[PDB]
Amino acid sequence: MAVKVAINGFGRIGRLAFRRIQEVEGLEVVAVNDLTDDDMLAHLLKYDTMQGRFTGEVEVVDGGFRVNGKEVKSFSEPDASPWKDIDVVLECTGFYTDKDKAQAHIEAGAKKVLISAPATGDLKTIVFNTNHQELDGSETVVSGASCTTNSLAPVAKVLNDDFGLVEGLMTTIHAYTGDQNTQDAPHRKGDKRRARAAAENIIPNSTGAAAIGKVIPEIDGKLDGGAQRVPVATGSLTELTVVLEKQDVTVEQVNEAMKNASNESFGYTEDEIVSSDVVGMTYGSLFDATQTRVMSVGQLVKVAAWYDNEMSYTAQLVRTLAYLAEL
Amino acid sequence: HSGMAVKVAINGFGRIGRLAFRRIQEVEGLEVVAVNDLTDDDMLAHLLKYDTMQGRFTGEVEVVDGGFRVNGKEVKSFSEPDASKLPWKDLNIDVVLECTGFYTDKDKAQAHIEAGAKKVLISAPATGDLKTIVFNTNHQELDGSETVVSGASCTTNSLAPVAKVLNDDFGLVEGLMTTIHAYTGDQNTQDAPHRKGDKRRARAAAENIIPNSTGAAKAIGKVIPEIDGKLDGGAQRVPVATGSLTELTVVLEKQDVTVEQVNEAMKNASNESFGYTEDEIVSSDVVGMTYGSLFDATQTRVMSVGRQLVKVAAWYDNEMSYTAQLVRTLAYLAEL
Amino acid sequence: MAVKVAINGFGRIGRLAFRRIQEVEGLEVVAVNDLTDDDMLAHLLKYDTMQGRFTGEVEVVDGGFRVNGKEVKSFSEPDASKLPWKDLNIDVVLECTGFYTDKDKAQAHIEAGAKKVLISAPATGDLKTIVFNTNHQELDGSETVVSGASCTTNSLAPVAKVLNDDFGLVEGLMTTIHAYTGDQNTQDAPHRKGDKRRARAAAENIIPNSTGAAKAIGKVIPEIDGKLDGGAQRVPVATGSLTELTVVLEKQDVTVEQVNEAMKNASNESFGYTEDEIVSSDVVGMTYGSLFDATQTRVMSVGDRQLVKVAAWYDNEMSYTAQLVRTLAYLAEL
Amino acid sequence: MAVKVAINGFGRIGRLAFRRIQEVEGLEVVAVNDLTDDDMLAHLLKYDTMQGRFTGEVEVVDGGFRVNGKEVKSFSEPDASKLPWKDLNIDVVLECTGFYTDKDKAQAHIEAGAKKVLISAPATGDLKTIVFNTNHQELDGSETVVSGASCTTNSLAPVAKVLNDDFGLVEGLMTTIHAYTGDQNTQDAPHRKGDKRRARAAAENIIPNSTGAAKAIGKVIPEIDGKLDGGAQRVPVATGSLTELTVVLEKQDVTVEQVNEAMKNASNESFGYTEDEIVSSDVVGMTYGSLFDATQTRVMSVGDRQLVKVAAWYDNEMSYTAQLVRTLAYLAEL
Repeated sequence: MAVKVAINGFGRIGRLAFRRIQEVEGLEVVAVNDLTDDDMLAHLLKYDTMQGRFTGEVEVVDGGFRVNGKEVKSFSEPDASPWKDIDVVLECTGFYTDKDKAQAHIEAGAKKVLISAPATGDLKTIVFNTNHQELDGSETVVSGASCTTNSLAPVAKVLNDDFGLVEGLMTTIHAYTGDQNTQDAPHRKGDKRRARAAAENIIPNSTGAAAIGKVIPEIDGKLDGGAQRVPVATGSLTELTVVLEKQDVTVEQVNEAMKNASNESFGYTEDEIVSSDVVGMTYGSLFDATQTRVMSVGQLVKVAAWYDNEMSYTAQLVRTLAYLAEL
Repeated sequence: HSGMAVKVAINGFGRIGRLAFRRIQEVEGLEVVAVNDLTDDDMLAHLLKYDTMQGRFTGEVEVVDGGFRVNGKEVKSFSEPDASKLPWKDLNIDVVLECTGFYTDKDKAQAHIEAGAKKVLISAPATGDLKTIVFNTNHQELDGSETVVSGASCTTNSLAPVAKVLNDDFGLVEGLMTTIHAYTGDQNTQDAPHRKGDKRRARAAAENIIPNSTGAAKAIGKVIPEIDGKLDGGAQRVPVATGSLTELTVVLEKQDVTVEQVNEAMKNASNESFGYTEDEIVSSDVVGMTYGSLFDATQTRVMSVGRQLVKVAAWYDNEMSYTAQLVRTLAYLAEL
Repeated sequence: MAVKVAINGFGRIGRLAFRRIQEVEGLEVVAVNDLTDDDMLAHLLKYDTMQGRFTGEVEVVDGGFRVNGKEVKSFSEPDASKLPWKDLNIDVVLECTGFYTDKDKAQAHIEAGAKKVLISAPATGDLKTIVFNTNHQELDGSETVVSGASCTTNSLAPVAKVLNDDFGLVEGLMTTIHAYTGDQNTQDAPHRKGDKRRARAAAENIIPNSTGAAKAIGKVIPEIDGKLDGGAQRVPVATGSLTELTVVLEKQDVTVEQVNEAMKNASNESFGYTEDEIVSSDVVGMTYGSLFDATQTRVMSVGDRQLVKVAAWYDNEMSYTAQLVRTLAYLAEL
Repeated sequence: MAVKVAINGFGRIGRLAFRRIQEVEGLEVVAVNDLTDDDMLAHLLKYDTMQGRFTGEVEVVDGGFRVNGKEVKSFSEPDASKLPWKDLNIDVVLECTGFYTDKDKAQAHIEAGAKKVLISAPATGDLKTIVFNTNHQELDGSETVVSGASCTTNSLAPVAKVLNDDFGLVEGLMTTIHAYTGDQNTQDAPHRKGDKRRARAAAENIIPNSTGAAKAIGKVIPEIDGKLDGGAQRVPVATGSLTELTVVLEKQDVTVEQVNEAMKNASNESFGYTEDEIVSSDVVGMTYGSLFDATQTRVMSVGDRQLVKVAAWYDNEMSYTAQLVRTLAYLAEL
């Protein structure tokens, strides 16, 4: 009733968007596509290890399930012919990370696709409250960027706008994700590092986030970095070390600039929080003023922002979805 | 060893498959000539070389044309979902170590035989009318004419030598088991759909106590016929990457027992498969051990009720303990 | 009567009882004792790894800290006999340090000027051990020291009671698979009680452990005294625990559903029921003292007998704490 | 030439130093001081969660303490200076309690009649700070109190030395992703040493934390004094850590392989080199003080000043311990 959504892939992101959508007025879910029975889908929506119990009546039917009395239709699998009989699709499989690949939901019936991942090809990449006003309403396929990109973009925008961003290096200390292995095991993408026991290791990994030029064109090329995946099930931290144009910067100046640009996607804190404190939060990024460092030898600037790589990213995606569907 | 050798093929190069491979390198004599799994050589070689719980493989692993070389010996590798296309006939495989978890059935494992392997040893409990073997409890029920054989489970290997002693020395009336078990690779990293419809095993493995069914106690009569139907129980999966505990609480015929008699009777049954300790150890102290079961004398108590009951507990490395037992049974079984 | 509560030892139970007492009209925490500064106390009340952010204003004022405008006095006095409890008109101390778990020893608080002590753990001596909604009406209000029992005892008692009342309990064996606690060690190190197993890295081991919950169940349910035994394994989850109980019942041909139904039918503010296949993290933050899991019910033959296994989840933190504050309020009301 | 050692504080570092010393010819332990009984000490030397079983006979036979037949004396004396050092046959006391991390404070061991103290931690006052194979040749044998630096400093120093010697170091930022340690708490709970972040459940959080390693690097490598800064994130692995370093260098046109090759060319027993894509648990038990990981080198170039990123692994237990025992042996040749 206002904005109708199909979710393809009822994984961590798919389920959290479902929950998120239940708290956002004007947005509904009408269909869910995944390869598993309804009972399993209902069960995994109801119970969440990190995010807690879904408050709300879930009960299973044949062609889907009921949530608070609203039926949701359930389907199965990828490409070839499943929506002929939606306002926007949330692509969540992690297997349409490409433009012509995600050109399949279009053929299938739905107006717009919001891809819950970075994607290749000729599409806009959107971080909400950094560059959503770039959306004009004619797009068929849109990337919602990554979790790390949504943590980094508002921070990078301020640094550039206020002090001039010359260059920067990032490290993200990142919760382990579902595409990592439980035990040491062959990995599908040939990543020898993600093949390892997720909850027992510090695992170095690549990330595309630092592709920031797709969200903030004016700093394209200026950033790089990577990830270290560690044994927390959700909640992550992005450290950013930069050279700035404006050479006489102080800790409080950077902190004040961050505070001044806060909004519902970009929070600010001066408390001495740890990763589990950000679990379930709805800012896409939470700037941590306690971690700001300026390094002078006659400057390098370091900053850190927290994000729940689940709910932070999800909240941002549902915001982009809503803005995409008021189109 | 060449044409000489007892040729082992490993199907499924997971935790059990790689550990079996390591054991076989150690033991020597028999040769892993082929490995099948659906991934490239570089991944296989890397995962053999580095191991989160079990430590660095000592010895040279290098990626060559047909597969990989371990300490100069070429191992052939294949990427094949259907095991009946496997070139077992061409390589004259003697035993396929079936470790994929997808062929845990007498009939199903026959695919390997069609492909040309003489014998299959399944690294898990299996249905139907096959022999289920715990080394040093019942490996001698084998005669060398079997084509498909089960190596039982990790839990069953921890339990059987304990149960045997209780029955032989005191008479087992009835008993309850709980195994607090390390999480396994078929469990999910994050909350997601499980491959076999299991809602519990569907949950984040490293963040939950997860109730789980095990056949170990009910199917103990496959290994120890004289106590068929006398045990039951289940499992809880918990956030340790390996290392497991079996608790067993039993009623004995002798109603005049002591902690000392029980511990003494366990002690005097020790072998390579059944260890004994008197130290208050924890799960991480059994990582990498090659006993199939380690009896922990510090946990024995004699309780009364209304009725004398006896509680005992045995540690196992559900990985290396099981694997050591499997390779013992494999060595015994290439034959006749 | 807004009854005045002092909390001694502002650890996991301490802080959680504080959060619960916010939702109880006519209980107000006026003092907190722990050996640390105000800033640390206020921070740890605000942020909680497993239980989530405290909603409401916490601010460090000069003499202690303010929660939603109400001042809470703080002290860091290691010797409980020295606390200014007379001076502050304390009715009841929630004794949560783990160092006064004895009737005579908890008397120190009475010495200090407090009227009653409720100990957040099993205790020895001449006092009552109370599991709310199983035996709290043993309290007549003349008690000066009371034990709130254990987390495990609270999970087990309503289950045991139903088995006994409806089927007759002959004997029973319990295992609790238990979250690791604060008195456990981060790394291998010496342990206060001399426990060589609690000495070990808590988040890296299955750790066998003694519990009195099954043996001392006769303190809470006299009619089954001596009928249960069992132990615990501490495992690497930060909170959320399970109690398995296997028993012999004085009733023939009992089905899984018949046991399940009798549990459901006894359900109240302390005893919940579920028919979903949940896991430990699903009970984090729940306020039932025990949650019966109908999906883990089995009826097995072991040799000419039927053994019935049941399982009950508890959040060894919030479940216990909810039970404790119920008992605290009941005691206050009398 | 058979160096005799007293270990004060039989914690992680103390026990590992004990073990390490059993593999090093010419060095032996004669006394251990900690506040706990022999049985607990023997038990914790025998079994180790991360480092594995101690091979070798440990017995509390006869209410004493024996390792492979050699008796080790144990004391339970919290008053360092009340220790029997002026009796007893010592060459060096290893101070591992974390409570004497100051030149004057560590003098208690000397007043007790001791001769030399080696502190297993950073320390204040007028003493030399030593990272073996970076600045040990600064030791002349006349020092009474010496600091063995930190785990992080030992991982960082050989990396920083090569960057400076070969490329010129202008400035640099460090982050160490660090295993949690035993002074961290198991459950959110007040920390005595009131760190609001180390107060939090160690195995369930990413915990930001200060380290002196970058700022105090000038104590080990004087020519780069003031050129480095950074901090730590404590994460849920029980041991094994990583140090990332991002630097501006003097030699502007540097490449990944050049930095890598320079690192390789400086390797020795304290400083290792790897080109495999390993993870933390692969360094558990290793005896290099620092292991350079060539797979993680990054050069960032936009036509300003180049940023170079490098990472070195360390087992914050055994790496540090191996370095400490090398410094112990060396101090004891001079």
